Amino acid sequence: APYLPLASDHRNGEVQTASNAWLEVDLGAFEHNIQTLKDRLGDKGPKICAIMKADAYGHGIDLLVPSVVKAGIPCIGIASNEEARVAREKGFTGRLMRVRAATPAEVEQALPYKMEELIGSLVSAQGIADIAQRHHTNIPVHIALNSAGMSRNGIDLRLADSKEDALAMLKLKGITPVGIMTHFPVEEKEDVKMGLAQFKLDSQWLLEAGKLDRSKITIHAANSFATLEVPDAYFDMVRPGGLLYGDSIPSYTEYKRVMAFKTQVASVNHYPAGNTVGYDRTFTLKRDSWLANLPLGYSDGYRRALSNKAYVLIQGQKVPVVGKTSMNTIMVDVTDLKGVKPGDEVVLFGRQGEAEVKQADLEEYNGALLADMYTIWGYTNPKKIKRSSGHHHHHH
Amino acid sequence: APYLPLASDHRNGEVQTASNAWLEVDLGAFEHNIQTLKDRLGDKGPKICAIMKADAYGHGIDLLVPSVVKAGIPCIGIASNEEARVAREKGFTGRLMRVRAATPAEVEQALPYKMEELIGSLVSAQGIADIAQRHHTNIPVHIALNSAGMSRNGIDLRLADSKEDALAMLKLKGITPVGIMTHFPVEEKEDVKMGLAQFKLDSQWLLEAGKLDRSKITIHAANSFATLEVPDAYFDMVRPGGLLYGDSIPSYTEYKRVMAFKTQVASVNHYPAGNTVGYDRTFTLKRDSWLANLPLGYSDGYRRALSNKAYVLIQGQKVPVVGKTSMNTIMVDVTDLKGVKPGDEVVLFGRQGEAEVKQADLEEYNGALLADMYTIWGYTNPKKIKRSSGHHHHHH
Ligand SMILES: *Cc1c(COP(=O)(O)O)cnc(C)c1O
Ligand SMILES: *Cc1c(COP(=O)(O)O)cnc(C)c1O
Ligand SMILES: [Cl-]
Ligand SMILES: [Cl-]
Ligand SMILES: [Cl-]
Ligand SMILES: [Cl-]
Ligand SMILES: [Cl-]
Ligand SMILES: [Cl-]
Ligand SMILES: [Cl-]
Ligand SMILES: [Cl-]
Ligand SMILES: [Cl-]
Ligand SMILES: [Cl-]
Ligand SMILES: [Cl-]
Ligand SMILES: [Cl-]
Ligand SMILES: [Cl-]
Ligand SMILES: [Cl-]
Ligand SMILES: [Cl-]
Ligand SMILES: [Cl-]
Ligand SMILES: [Cl-]
Ligand SMILES: [Cl-]
Ligand SMILES: [Cl-]
Ligand SMILES: [Cl-]
Ligand SMILES: [Cl-]
Ligand SMILES: [Cl-]
Ligand SMILES: [Cl-]
Ligand code: NI
Repeated sequence: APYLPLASDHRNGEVQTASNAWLEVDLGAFEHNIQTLKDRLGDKGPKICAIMKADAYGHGIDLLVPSVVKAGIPCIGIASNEEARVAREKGFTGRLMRVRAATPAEVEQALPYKMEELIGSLVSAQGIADIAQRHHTNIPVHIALNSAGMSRNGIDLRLADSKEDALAMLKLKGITPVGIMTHFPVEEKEDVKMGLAQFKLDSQWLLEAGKLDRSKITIHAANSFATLEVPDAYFDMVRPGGLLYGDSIPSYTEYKRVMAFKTQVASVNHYPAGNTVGYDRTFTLKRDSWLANLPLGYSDGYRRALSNKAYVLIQGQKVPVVGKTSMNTIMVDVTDLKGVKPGDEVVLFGRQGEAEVKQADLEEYNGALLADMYTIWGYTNPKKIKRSSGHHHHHH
Repeated sequence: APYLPLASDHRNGEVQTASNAWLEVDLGAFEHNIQTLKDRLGDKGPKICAIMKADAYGHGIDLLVPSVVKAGIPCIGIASNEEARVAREKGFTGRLMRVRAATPAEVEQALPYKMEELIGSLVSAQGIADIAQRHHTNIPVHIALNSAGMSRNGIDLRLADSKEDALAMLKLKGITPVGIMTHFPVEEKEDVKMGLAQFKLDSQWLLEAGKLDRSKITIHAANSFATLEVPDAYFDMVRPGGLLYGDSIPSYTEYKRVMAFKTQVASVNHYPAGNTVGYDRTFTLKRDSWLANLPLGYSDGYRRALSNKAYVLIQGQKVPVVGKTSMNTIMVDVTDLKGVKPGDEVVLFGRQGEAEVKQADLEEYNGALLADMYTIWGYTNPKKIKRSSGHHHHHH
């Protein structure tokens, strides 16, 4: 996780600034998804903790937090210290909790952000307690249980020693148990229901054996999938990430895509038949071709599988990427198109005209998952607020 | 390519700041590699243009440029406007040229950096000329020729129409041809020799047909491989990249690795045999295990592709990475180690004790050259400066 912009740095989101490639962030879609989830949960439903780790799933926590604050969302889940800093700087005053285990250095240097940590081992909890004591403060903690079987951040109560450790963790000075959680490893109802049943037993035992009061403890287990498909996993709070960005169960179409990936043509070059394109001469032109040179490569997070079948949108038509991906450049065959000029907009992910590069298309390649792609896209390219560009708006 | 730190932002490179993962950048190794190349080229050898695209190959152009300045390197090759900005801010006063085609917006907004552009088509050159004319200034340009057959940024003189366009490009008001270049698509001696032979013909034709004065033109073609293996491709100037970072032909051990990839243990959790690890339960523990939780995932540039061989270094020992990679966390089996605790340093790439994470291994696991990974490592994690002085003595 990188350094994020300082409070006074407002470069990101600006549309006029030159960018070799960029993410078009649809704030409206994000705000729609939040309200859509609210309506689903109702006014008596569980509280929402917007998960915005990895710089808001590549959408930019700096750009999205204001929407979360406006919606009165009480909780935000992040991963890095920088994400916590930005969240606070952008006006979030609710519960800020880390959704992963953190290093001692991270925990100690995150104190200024008044955030809450996640613990799943005695030694870790003891280290965090030591930090709290040395800084004469209190660190709220969520107890991660391995009820669902993720075996990542959670303590496993199937081990006798782990049960003893769990109870010991609760009594450490410097930290305060304010929540109990688990996490589902499989997006399948039967599997989730299995873990859910076990989590009810585990959380009940911890509350009882640990003598914790329910009014002081937030119980939460559900991610996007469980929130939508298994409402019995609501408990006190839900932890939706993907669905907030339109990247969850596709058939729930009410949740809209928030991000689009774009670039521009740098140059259109003319090459004779027989020529090869890119490193290692892997693609051979079967005819005199005009190739559009695009100023992004695998260092910009695009087509890191150097020889994968790929298409981009120009003039609302799908045109093929040819040759291996270079570090900073890719070539596209625009021989069938006419009037392609430098500066012409290209869509790598999203809609253009009546065409669209969909998550379904990009994931056609084995091993491809969009979540990985766009977090890296986001980290390696500037972001621009969609509605700021209104060349095609119709309000007067 | 993202926004880079502002001149007044000196967070990057600092060692004490909390980082979930980080790249250790050895300035001593970098300075050593520069001097080593100088000694190879000799006193009457070609000039060096340090290629520092992609934020200096993920090493941080903000951190390395000062070394380039002190070495007196006359030329720096970059890709993005931000890279050019940082280069100038860090004290570089030499030739600053872009090694890829750029968009009209990029070219126009790069004027303050007094850099030089790359052109391979008349239409793109006319656009750049229009920009220069509007700003009542001049834009130095390097003519990219497709002599070596990369078919990326260069104009192909085997086409009669391209030859005419090339001559027209030279006479455009607002731009001045100050260089002629090509680029080798294959790291093979014969292929390079074929390309440079054709480049000699093409460059000489352009000089003659264009009636250019040789004293104002820099001819350059060679990347790291060509520079080391094919001295016939020296010409006026060479464009070494990987070589400077210790990422070139392994046999040339005189060039030292500049970067290492590290993290720390966040928690060591106890899980019983039969348990599965990570999403989709892709790994099953076949024994009672202690797993080290590391606070980085694929959003931090770590392999997401399944692997039954991937490993990291802890206590100077290879330990296997188990389960599918999550967005922000990975798990490592430290069952065979004693006393692993939070804060313990982990090597993701580099050396630890007598152990090492080999580049060839990671390239196998990811299915791509290491640069595909470490440029992303750099964009998604903080840098911490290392100094190995030296390299040098003083005895005062
Ligand atoms: C990322 C994550 C989530 C959100 O998962 P989604 O599938 O995107 O909804 C929830 N809880 C934890 C602990 C996570 O790491
Ligand atoms: C990046 C690049 C180089 C440097 O390549 P290395 O293999 O890292 O030495 C040289 N020339 C051009 C045009 C490049 O784009
Ligand atoms: Cl709510
Ligand atoms: Cl809450
Ligand atoms: Cl978990
Ligand atoms: Cl007990
Ligand atoms: Cl299902
Ligand atoms: Cl249910
Ligand atoms: Cl479905
Ligand atoms: Cl992609
Ligand atoms: Cl269109
Ligand atoms: Cl408008
Ligand atoms: Cl507008
Ligand atoms: Cl920054
Ligand atoms: Cl030199
Ligand atoms: Cl200068
Ligand atoms: Cl502009
Ligand atoms: Cl000049
Ligand atoms: Cl080229
Ligand atoms: Cl000659
Ligand atoms: Cl030779
Ligand atoms: Cl890796
Ligand atoms: Cl060691
Ligand atoms: Cl191993
Ligand atoms: Cl022991
Ligand atoms: Ni408008």
